Amino acid sequence: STELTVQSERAFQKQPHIFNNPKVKTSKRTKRWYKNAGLGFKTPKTAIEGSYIDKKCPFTGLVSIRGKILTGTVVSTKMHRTIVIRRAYLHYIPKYNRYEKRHKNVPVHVSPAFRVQVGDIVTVGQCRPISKTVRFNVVKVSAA
Amino acid sequence: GISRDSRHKRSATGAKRAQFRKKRKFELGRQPANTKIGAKRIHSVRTRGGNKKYRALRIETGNFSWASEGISKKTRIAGVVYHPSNNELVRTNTLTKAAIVQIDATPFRQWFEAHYGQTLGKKSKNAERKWAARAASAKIESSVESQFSAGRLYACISSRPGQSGRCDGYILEGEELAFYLRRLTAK
Amino acid sequence: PRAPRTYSKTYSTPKRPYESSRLDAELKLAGEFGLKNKKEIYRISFQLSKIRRAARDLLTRDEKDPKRLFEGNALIRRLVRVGVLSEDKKKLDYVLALKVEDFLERRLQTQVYKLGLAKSVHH
Amino acid sequence: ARGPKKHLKRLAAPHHWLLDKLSGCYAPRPSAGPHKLRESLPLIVFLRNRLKYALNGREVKAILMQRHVKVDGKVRTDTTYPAGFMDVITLDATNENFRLVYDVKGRFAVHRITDEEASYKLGKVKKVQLGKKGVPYVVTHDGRTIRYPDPNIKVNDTVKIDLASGKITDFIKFDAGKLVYVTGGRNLGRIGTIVHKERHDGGFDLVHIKDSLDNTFVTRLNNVFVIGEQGKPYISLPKGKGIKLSIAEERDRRRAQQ
RNA sequence: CUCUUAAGGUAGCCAAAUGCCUCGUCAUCUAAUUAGUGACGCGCAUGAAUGGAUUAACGAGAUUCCCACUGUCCCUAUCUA
RNA sequence: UCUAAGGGUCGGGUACGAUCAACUU
RNA sequence: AGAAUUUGGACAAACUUGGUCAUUUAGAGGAACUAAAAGUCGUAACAAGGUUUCCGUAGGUGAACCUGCGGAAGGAUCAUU
RNA sequence: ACCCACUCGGCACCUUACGAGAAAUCAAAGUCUUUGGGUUCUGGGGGGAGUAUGGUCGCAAGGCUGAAACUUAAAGGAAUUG
RNA sequence: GGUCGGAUUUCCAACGGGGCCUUUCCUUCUGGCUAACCUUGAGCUUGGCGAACCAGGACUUUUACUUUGAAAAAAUUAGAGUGUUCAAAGCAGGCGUAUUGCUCGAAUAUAUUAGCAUGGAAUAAUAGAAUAGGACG
RNA sequence: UAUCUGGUUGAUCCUGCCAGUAGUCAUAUGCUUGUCUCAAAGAUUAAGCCAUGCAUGUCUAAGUAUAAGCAAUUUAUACAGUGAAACUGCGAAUGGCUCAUUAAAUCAGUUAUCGUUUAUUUGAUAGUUCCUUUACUACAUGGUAUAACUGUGGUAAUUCUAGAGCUAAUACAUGCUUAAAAUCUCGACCCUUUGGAAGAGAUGUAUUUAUUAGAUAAAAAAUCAAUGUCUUCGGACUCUUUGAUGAUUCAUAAUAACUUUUCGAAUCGCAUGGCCUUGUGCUGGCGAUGGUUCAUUCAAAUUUCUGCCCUAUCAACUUUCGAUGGUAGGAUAGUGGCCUACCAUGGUUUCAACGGGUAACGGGGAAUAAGGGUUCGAUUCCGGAGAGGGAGCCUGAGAAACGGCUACC
Ligand SMILES: [Mg+2]
Repeated sequence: STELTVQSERAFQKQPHIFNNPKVKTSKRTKRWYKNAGLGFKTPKTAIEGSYIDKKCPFTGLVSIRGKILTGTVVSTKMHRTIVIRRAYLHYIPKYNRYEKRHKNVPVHVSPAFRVQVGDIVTVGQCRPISKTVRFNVVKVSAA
Repeated sequence: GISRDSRHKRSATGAKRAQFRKKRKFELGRQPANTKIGAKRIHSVRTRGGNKKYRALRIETGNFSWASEGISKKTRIAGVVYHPSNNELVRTNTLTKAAIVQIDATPFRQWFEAHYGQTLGKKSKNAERKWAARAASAKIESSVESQFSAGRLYACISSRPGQSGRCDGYILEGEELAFYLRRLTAK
Repeated sequence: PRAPRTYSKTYSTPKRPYESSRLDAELKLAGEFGLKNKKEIYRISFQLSKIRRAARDLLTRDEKDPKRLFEGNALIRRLVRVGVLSEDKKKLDYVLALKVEDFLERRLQTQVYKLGLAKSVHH
Repeated sequence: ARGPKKHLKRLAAPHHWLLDKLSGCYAPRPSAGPHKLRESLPLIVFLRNRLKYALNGREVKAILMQRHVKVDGKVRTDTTYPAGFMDVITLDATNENFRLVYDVKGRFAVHRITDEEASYKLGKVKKVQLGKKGVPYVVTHDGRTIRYPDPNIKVNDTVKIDLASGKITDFIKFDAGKLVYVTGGRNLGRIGTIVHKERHDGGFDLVHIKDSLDNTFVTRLNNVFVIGEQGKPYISLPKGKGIKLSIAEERDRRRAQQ
């Protein structure tokens, strides 16, 4: 993540409809808005105390987690704020009464609240189409 | 016309999807407005299920809001000074959402005197009563009064001219103003 | 575009077309019961096989199975009702091996002979 | 394609209408109304296949606009008006009333009620929201919007309507031990005295049900209709009371009387 | 089978810059071809360091066809030093 | 008529500011 | 209010010339396979087939084939304290 | 270095068949219709044919991969008597 | 066989279930019912420990497999009942004083695999406390 | 209903194929053909071409009728009987046919829309619109054109139309009539300081933008800034208001404004009743049509997971000009490289990518079957796509529509 140098983009990075009044002075200088995705997933401390914007984050963005919940191992982390996981399952062929290995690559979106490496086991939650191929958002990483 | 579907351009594996299902109407696109300044000429567009959509062209003015003071005034737009997406929109003075513009900035001055009364830049007893109540609240931030001297406050359009037919926005304040001043002042 | 009418065929020809054992056996049934066809005989072998098929599969089920009880007694009762299954045989095992011509006995053509009035099956 | 379908072929209509496959290609398509298409009486079925008060679709019509039949106190001179769960059909002639209640097998049954009972009906609320200008309202299973309900009326609760106005006379909360009627699913048309419910936060709530004979079964929350408390219900249950006796027991009963 | 030599031209190749007859015969190229190319081969008089058969790249080398191009030509006219 | 990228030299207790100048795309 | 006409844009039919792929299809000549026919020449294999046979490889001869080197027994030897 | 006894590993050999196989034969070619220890490769009547074409490797000779049209009622294995 | 081929009690038996103890937590905090209550008022009373019913909380090693359940349109397949005169069919139909009318049905089974909930936890994997930020506190 | 037989030899046991055998709701064809019920039927080759005739129009009591149509109300001298034509409103996007395209495409089962549109039903839902809002106004109701029709013509023709002359609206088209109360703004004047005031404006809904609320596991104290409802200015202090979801910037409310400004009934049939200070005075039902928003229903679009035939004589593919992603914006009814600008080099693949073939629409299903399986599915149901090949578009809630239009071949 490396704090993503939050103001790298040409446009000002802000949370929509989150206005901090410069007239008054209050602690926590930058007012922040964060939500909980529900279903038992818990907001990481990075999301609450972070400085990124990432409007596609399930905890600080405008997206919501609903639908299928999937799990898989990270196989490609070379993009920006998006990784590819692989789901390994077994397919049953009823003629021979035995199974066979199969896999499916799923591109998922990872918030700056999470640091994922190749081999990390991550569970995801389905959201609205984030891009051409991304429909799932990283919601919890359970690997060390 | 313009299609918005995905049976065109290639799948995630690079494969070329074959022709299927001649273009349907419910996946249509339309020409961009490319809104300009002056001579307000807004053309209505009929959309799905009626729902008239105003394709604003050559818009003259708009409702701009002062976030700190919580007021909104109607001001003339002078021009476009910055646009994150493209510079050609700045050169041609195109008005789109999230475009930094300079506005008339006079109607905010008469409101400031009518509300606080002290000054900007540089009689009845009931007037001072309101002024006394609204005291020690005219020190908003130094970067804004300097703009009032030139009568052109920077602002960011928050409406979509080609979709709603209007052009509205807010006065840049605090970090937003600071961020866009190093962009403009850089040379 | 209308509801199709279900229809099924009610006979099945034997596998071996020419053998002395079956050909001489069928002709015994034809004369003894006054039948115009071997298809008249194949029809019962089709129904008997279907009845035998149902009893064969129900017997593999464990005893006191609710499906075996319900369909077993219904099959026994229906066979007992037409007289093809004797009253003393209600054990779902005599259904399997009744006879080829036990059903052929309840035919109205040969049933008239039993209650006189024809003095020949052809009559 | 290109718009809504105005036709309904046979062998595609719901099976609980018991429309014979032969003698006709199409089936009465229930027009838009208070109930889903897949769950609907519509009157032409009621007046020609359920009550036998008519023989063609013509005399079903000729009954309609001479105003002999009214649904829930309103005339409804429509051939295919969708009537769903527990609607009151009053026929002015013969001074007899009706209620639409599922039989044991899940089909709509001809239930006859007294005149006094025809003065009310129940509704399973589907959502509680805030209307314009902050006016709360409830939406029952038949789309009846009742503004200003009792604040205690939460979702999946049954309310009692007066059949003359939209006002709510009484309501029953949702809890274990309440009498429930099953609307949809394999157990459709049974009365089940909820024993407990399990949440599964994330959707598709499940509630466990045990009838009067301790024949427990599990049905989804979307198919459960609270109808009162233990013992007396708030309506008149049809004959059989939805017990779902075993198939091996029906033939025992069918041979008992003949 | 026969006369015969020191040995009697093997592998290849061909009307080839080497084939008299000869404008050889067949096919293709054309409206029409002693031209070109591909085959055939009792080859007047092809043939293996007299080197045989190929061969990418190269050539102010010889030849054929096609596209473009045009006063070469149909058919000449005009201007300048 | 514009836009963008491609540099040198100076300043940090034991991430930037100033000045300067090339034609290349 | 407002027709003809008109500037730029996106959508883009269609046509012409190229290129590529696929499927049929003509062709002098060449070289195979199969069948039939009492054809011609020899007798290569099956017996120690009259030089044991076969395998790989190379060269040669009208043709079956022959020969060199290494191998095999499917050999004609299960064997010489 | 020999002799005796035992044991591990090996090249083998002799007898017999509870066993297998169509048989010749086999201590594996046995524990396979009383059919399942793990795993890789290969075959689907005989010719055309390991041929044609396309690839790929080789200086070449050639190696690897590899058809179709067509044709046929038999080819083939092991034993018995002549 | 105490009723005339139909069921019950105390039963010698078999078969599968639930709970408790033998070193054997098979998570629990705010609170309600305080519950099954040491609770007993004189032989039916005034007062024990929350999941046995709940609302919210902290973590919760993850899979495969199998039982059960909902779901998997109708028609079609199997199958129950029944006059198409039998049958393929169809879902009808049956019973009365037929002068007033009554009434049983139109079930059920099957439905690969993928998805959801529940019990099991053998079998086959997965991780845990080892240059200890290991656990209870 | 778990079955075999003939053929290699002089004869024998095998391997092995050839042939026989039975079924097909699989077709074709030959011969023959008395009865009853039931019934497929130009799919296969040519999604090749088509003469002709039909296949979509529609009205009630309740939108508009002076037919110079028909009879007759006689209750009527404006109308109210029937009723061609025509305007208006709905429909023609259903149904029907075919299987050419199409191989993660369609489709099946299973999810989501907290990521959107929704004619029509069904249930609710506009005291706030006389604009310098005390003459500007018709509010017992305000204007315009036009169809039909009459008459004059064009060409041979088409569901071709011109010029002239009227008249209608639920056509177009402007346009008010109904309280109050409360609250926020300015604020005359007294002028006190504790500050009060007369007066005026704003406050429906719809659009757009900015901002605020949309809280809630537990209990007691310290004094400051000043009292904060009422004071015995000690302070008793409580009333202080808050819904839903697993989850939101949700529903909803409030403030400041913007809008060339949507809606807030200038409509129609019948019955005709009560009130009196008896005036064409005031109230008064059963309905029909319309209308903003929400919800419901009929849907639509997009979408999660898993699943498809034969091919390596297809091993790498996509990324110039979109490939995978980020940011911002446009476009859309909405999410999304759907598109644009800048930026990063990403994304799929021996677990069979990509390419090729299909005599491939996908499923429910059909044939034969001991068990396993093999083959088939143009075709009575569901879902797709197409109207000779392409592209484009008007109308509408809904079409890339073809018994709609435009262009090219
Ligand atoms: Mg209908």
